[PDB]
Amino acid sequence: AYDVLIVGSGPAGAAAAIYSARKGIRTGLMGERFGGQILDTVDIENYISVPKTEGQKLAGALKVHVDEYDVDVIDSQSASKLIPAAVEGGLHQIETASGAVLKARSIIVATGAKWRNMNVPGEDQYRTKGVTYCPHCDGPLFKGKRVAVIGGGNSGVEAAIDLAGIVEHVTLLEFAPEMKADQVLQDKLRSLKNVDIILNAQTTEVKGDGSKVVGLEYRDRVSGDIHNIELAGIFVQIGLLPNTNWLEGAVERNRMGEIIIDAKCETNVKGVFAAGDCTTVPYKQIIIATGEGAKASLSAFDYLIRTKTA
Ligand SMILES: Cc1cc2nc3c(=O)[nH]c(=O)nc-3n(C[C@H](O)[C@H](O)[C@H](O)COP(=O)(O)OP(=O)(O)OC[C@H]3O[C@@H](n4cnc5c(N)ncnc54)[C@H](O)[C@@H]3O)c2cc1C
Repeated sequence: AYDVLIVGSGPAGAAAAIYSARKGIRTGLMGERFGGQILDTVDIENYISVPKTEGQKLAGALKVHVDEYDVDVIDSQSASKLIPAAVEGGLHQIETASGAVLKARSIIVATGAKWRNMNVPGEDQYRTKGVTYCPHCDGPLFKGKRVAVIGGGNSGVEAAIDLAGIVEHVTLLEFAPEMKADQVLQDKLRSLKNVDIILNAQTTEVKGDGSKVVGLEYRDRVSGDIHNIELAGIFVQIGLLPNTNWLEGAVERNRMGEIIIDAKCETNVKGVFAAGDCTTVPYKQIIIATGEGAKASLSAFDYLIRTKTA
């Protein structure tokens, strides 16, 4: 029985583990792959105080930092169910897909999320070489270049507006006959001179020169006609899917599947906290996730000292 069991080992979970183990408590960190989303990216220029680093290096540094403390790091395990303590102060349980069950006085869920993919040939090949899922992260890299934003929800429309102020031209492709973003965002986007919006648009292929992106092919869903666009960057903003369906019925979630948390990262279940992209935190970034993990760790500690075991 851990004093705290952190589920997910991306930036948020790692931060939580460091904060928890620093208090000398029995700390477990169970995740599918240490490092989380940062493992698939290269250049990171917004991890505050570090002008430039990369995913591999950063995940490595996160592991070293976690290993400076007494943390039981469990890797390649997926939480499949949360069994809330039946009685106040009782142990919470995390079951795994592999068939194990772990017990803990407090839980910190930090399972992150998955950005939906275009699922087209060329997408994988060009990830980090023009295909990007983060406007906040890579916007600064496209000055003077043409780019596309895939997705017409708030995230995509905001991203297109954001990029339009930095890049040469932006083309937003919306799968549906209409964008779902708030009207104010739609009006703002449509008012920009260096932006063109394509509705009923389904991307079909990412084209590159063997090294980086050079274009995008898509299909018009109404006519079925195929079209091409020249560009250097493709920002995929279809949607974010929090890794939280396994918690269905155990902890409240908002309409987007994000775990509902208050400022202290507390869920509706006492002793169960959550941090990072899997929560209702409004923005999804490494530095934001790390700060949240620290908060959740501190709240879990406060919970432990305020509640009597069993
Ligand atoms: C390609 C890419 C590039 C990015 N570049 C930047 C950047 O430059 N700067 C920036 O600030 N942000 C960037 N981000 C976003 C940033 O990586 C995330 O906001 C950050 O990693 C979120 O941290 P997290 O811990 O909340 O979750 P995540 O990193 O997602 O990690 C959650 C971890 O939990 C695991 N997990 C999931 N389900 C379970 C389960 N049931 N049981 C156990 N473990 C589970 C996940 O597989 C993962 O390893 C990028 C994201 C992507 C996808």
